[PDB]
Amino acid sequence: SISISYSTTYSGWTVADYLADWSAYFGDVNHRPGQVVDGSNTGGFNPGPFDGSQYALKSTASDAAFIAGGDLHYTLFSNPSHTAWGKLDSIALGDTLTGGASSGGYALDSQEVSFSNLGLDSPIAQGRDGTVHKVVYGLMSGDSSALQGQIDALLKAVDPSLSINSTFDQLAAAGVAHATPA
Repeated sequence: SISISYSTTYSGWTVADYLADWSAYFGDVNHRPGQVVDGSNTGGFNPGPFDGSQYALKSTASDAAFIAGGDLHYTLFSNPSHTAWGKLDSIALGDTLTGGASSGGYALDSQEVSFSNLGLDSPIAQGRDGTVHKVVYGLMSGDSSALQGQIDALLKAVDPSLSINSTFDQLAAAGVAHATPA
């Protein structure tokens, strides 16, 4: 089942309001054809360079950052080009990305919320139509809609009474979420 960890700071937030707010603060790194700049808006894979158990990206607007976890791949210039695919198990959100492939992987200095056991799996042949591509590219480009839609389905599969409009504390009461100290 989907497992959620959250800083007690967001106890009374709905998942939808947290993710819309987080995405607004993160913004859009503008990783688009003709706007990709080395050391500015690429993020990185661990172990990488183009695959791994983690993809991490820091905001160009703020200290906000996300880490995508599972078994992830980027096609780069190979057909179908510029596609992120594979297994997405987890999304961690907060501030101050640290680490890299030779430093033990990626972590957040200030992790606010993580979603685990997402059970998402997109094959390479689906290209940018894949759910994994839509979720992670959305976070990159300041649109958490695709992530919100997946979390909503996963919560309703636990109990039809739960949704993206549940507070973190309501999800703790239903045994889905666990508070961490701020």
